[PDB]
Amino acid sequence: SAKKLVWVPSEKHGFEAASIKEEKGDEVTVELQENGKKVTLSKDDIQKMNPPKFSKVEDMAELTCLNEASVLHNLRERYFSGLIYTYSGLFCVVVNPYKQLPIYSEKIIDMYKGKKRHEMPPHIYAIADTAYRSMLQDREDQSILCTGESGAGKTENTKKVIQYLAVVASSHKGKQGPSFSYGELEKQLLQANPILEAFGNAKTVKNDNSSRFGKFIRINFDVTGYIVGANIETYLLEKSRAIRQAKDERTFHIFYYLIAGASEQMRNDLLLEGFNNYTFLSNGHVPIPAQQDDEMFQETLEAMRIMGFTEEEQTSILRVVSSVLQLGNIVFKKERNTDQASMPDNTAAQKVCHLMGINVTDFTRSILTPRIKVGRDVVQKAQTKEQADFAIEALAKAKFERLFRWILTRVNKALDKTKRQGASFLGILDIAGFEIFEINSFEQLCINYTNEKLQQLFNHTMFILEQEEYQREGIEWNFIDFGLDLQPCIELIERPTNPPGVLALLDEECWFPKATDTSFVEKLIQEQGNHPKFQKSKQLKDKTEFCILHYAGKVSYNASAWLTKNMDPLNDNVTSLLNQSSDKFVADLWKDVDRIVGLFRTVGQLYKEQLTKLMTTLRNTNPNFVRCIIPNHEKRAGKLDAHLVLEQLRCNGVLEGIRICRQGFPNRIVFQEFRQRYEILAANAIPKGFMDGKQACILMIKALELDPNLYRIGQSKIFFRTGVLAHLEEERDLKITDVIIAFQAQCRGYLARKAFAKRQQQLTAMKVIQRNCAAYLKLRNWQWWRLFTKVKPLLQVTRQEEEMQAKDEELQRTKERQQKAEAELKELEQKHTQLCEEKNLLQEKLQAETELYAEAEEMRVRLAAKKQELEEILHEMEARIEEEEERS
Amino acid sequence: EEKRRQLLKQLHEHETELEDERKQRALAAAAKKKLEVDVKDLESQVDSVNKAREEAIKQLRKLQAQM
Amino acid sequence: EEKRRQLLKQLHEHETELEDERKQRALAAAAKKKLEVDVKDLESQVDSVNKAREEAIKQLRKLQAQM
Amino acid sequence: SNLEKKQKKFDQMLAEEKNISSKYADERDRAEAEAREKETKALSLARA
Ligand SMILES: Nc1ncnc2c1ncn2[C@@H]1O[C@H](COP(=O)(O)OP(=O)(O)O)[C@@H](O)[C@H]1O
Ligand SMILES: [Mg+2]
Repeated sequence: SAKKLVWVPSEKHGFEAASIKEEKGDEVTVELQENGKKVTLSKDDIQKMNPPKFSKVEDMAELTCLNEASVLHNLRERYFSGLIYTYSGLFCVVVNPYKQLPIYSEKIIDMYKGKKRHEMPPHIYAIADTAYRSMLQDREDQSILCTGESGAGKTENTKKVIQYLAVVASSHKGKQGPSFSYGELEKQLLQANPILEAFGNAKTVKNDNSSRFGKFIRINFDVTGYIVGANIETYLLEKSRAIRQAKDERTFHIFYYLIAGASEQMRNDLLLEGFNNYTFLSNGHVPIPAQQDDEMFQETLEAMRIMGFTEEEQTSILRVVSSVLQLGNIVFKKERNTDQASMPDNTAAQKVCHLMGINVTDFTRSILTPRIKVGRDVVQKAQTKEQADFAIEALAKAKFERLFRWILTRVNKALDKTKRQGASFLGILDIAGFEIFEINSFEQLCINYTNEKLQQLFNHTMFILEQEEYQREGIEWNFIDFGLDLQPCIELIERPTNPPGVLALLDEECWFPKATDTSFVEKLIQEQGNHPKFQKSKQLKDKTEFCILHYAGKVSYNASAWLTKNMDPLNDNVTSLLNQSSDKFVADLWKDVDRIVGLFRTVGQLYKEQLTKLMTTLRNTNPNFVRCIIPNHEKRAGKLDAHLVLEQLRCNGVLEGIRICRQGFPNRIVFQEFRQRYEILAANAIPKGFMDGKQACILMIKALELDPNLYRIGQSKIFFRTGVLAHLEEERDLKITDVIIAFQAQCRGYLARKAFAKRQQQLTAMKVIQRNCAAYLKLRNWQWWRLFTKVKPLLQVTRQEEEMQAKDEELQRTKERQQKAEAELKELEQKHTQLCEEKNLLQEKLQAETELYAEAEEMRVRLAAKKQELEEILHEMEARIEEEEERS
Repeated sequence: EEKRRQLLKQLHEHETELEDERKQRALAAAAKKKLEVDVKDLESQVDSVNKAREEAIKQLRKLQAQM
Repeated sequence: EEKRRQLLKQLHEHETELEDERKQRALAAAAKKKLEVDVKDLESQVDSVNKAREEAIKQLRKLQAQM
Repeated sequence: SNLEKKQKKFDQMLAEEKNISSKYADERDRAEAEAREKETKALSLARA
């Protein structure tokens, strides 16, 4: 082969093939093979070519030489071929095709299930099956993790994984194709996705089906290895956008589906109109490709019916979602003589309060000029046009959060029929991707933050955990660090210790009533100033702009009104009215009012609480990564931007990860397990007498004549290089297969004999049945049978003694049940009176402690007042003594 | 088998509920030990502060007697 | 019936064993709260002692300046 | 290493394959003799 052939950088293709002519100092003269153009590069710039045999090769671990340009070229050729999957040692990378392909069937599912990776081409089914088999064998918990940016395709991987699980994990009822009748819980699970997508996804510049929320599914197994339950967790969503729509972006799909899909009957029931009739709908109607809004409206409702919804609990959702849509039409105009808001379009408010089943008069005045309780007093709040707007928008957010919470609880309660027992579980994580547009507020930052924090978690588990394990076992190994680290950026945002990060400063300046978002950004600039990952305003200090560094590039942020996001202010009067709504559904949604704020908990701290919990689950479980790659930002099939895939691959750290995978020892097993699993291969060499099993392992490894570079012997674990144990296992099983077939023939023989013997009993039974039926069938047309049928009931069977005996027998049983019921009643009565007395005592004691608390707290306040008084008098005395001392 | 399922479910639920209580015991014991260390530290602070106070009073009285 | 007897015995024994653990939780929580009160009391002692010390130093410096 | 282990294995396996081949030749000739015996039996039965 021509050793002068090399990959040279390209503005269009990232890298492209070229040929070296000559070299000079630190440089090489080369000619591009596409056009014959001469150019000079540094000896550090160019990369070694992928040989013909390695073109489109499978696992990156198998490459003759690790080159970014070779990987890029293999990826591009595979994307042109349409084989989207490629392995990277322990994990897999994929790329969004933007077009449907027949890579999925029951035949493929059955082909993959239970087979080893080495015997098969790449597929997500293989990853799902491997996680399932390892979960079953090791009896530990496992997880599947899809990662990539907003357009990168995660939802298609997730859709395939839960579908695979919903067939492979199913228990058999004893009762072939994709129309197969799955179990009740699998049937709910497969409908949960389209349900949640409708309510939770929207169109963005990045993705037409962009999830506004993060989610985690898990499925629970029994000791046999079959599914017995499931759970669907869902995290905080980008709820702000829904009534503040940027150009060509859409609200939640359900809104468009309702407005388009509703019948005239439904439209009148809900008091709805067509598009562009709503103040909350900026840009008006916005289109979306491939969807059919009416048909989608039908199928989502039908999905809810399959999820066991009544017609009332469907229409009630339609009523509340109509209410948030309509309430935007409550338009305000300010009275210049008083600066208070007024409502010329009171018709809108009347429609809204009707749909909510509350009083129009109170609803109108609680928005325009509310009376709010502030400590001891209940006082008339002065209320501007802007404050009224803010109040109704906040009410819309509250209604939306309550309805989404109801949906998520309702879908989980469908699954919650199952029992609390389980052996282990398999998780599926699906967080919304890296995302950016013309505005960057807090609502995007939390998602972008968790995306990068997940990559930092990967850095630990992939790189650091290995060195720790090798050091623990004390094996012959040498440390290396390629410097993948995000920690300073995490520390800039979070506050585990001082100095205070972004979240802590935002909460602190939010709590102080004199402070504002300008105060927040000023404090951030002053306290974080020259931090390696922080950057001050782009001269636009008046805009309160600031910036932070991320592996996905530096991002500039806009701090406007972040304080209202942390504070979550809401109107107490309308909350009280809605809590006591005429509609039972709305009253249930608004039953809890303890998060009312007329000015509690910080959104950052709330987010941290759920984050640490899920991350602890990710630390306990064994994850399986499946990385997805964005081909282009124009949402186009076939087209691929080299620089996008290059930089995504780079920041994912795959070139570094694959190196340590091949360089180190990925397989590892305890010595006793290694011996007990493979002893058959050295049973004549291994001594029968009791000793350290590692000696027996050494003897076996010597008998196999393995190269000492392929393994390392620790004190407990023996480490091995990729796949050797699985091939030894195959060989060992093949050694056993011959006798297994002989035994299988015997067992199948026994089964056949049993079946045949049963068939003989069935045959003899059938023969006597046939004799009887034929005999009757021949004769039943004879006339005398009618007379026999008239006469027999007058003569035959005395009956009454048998009846009496039966009644007496059942009477004894009923008397026994009575005795037991009366005993149970007495037991419950004894416990009832005890609990009643304990309740009485606790109530009395509680009232006493409440009185004592009141007495203590009032005197505490009094003493604080006297302390302040004495301190003020002392200040006056210090001033006096100074005046005396100056005079003396 | 149904009796087994029921009794095993009961056993599982009752076990996990009280295992959470055992975790609360572990947390309570950790907090107890932490507060015990805090008590010892604060006692050392009181020792030093009181000694410093008494020394300050001694010096005050000495200087007052010298004036 | 034997399965019932065994599972019921196991449930009873495990329940009483973990109820003893719950009593240990109650004791641990009581001790925790007691030590928490002790920490607050000692913190108040440190407050008063430190304030008294600083006042003594102020008076010392004042008198030293007057002499 | 794998190639060396295979080289050793091929030498052993060829010798054993010769043994197996010989065993099949013996069983072939035994089955042929059985065929002749049962053919004689069939002729005797036909004559009878
Ligand atoms: N494996 C796949 N097969 C077919 N189309 C795919 C596949 N993966 C992604 N796509 C295409 O990509 C589009 C967007 O991908 P999506 O799953 O929405 O990405 P993300 O969840 O990262 O936003 C889909 O509408 C679909 O056309
Ligand atoms: Mg998605």
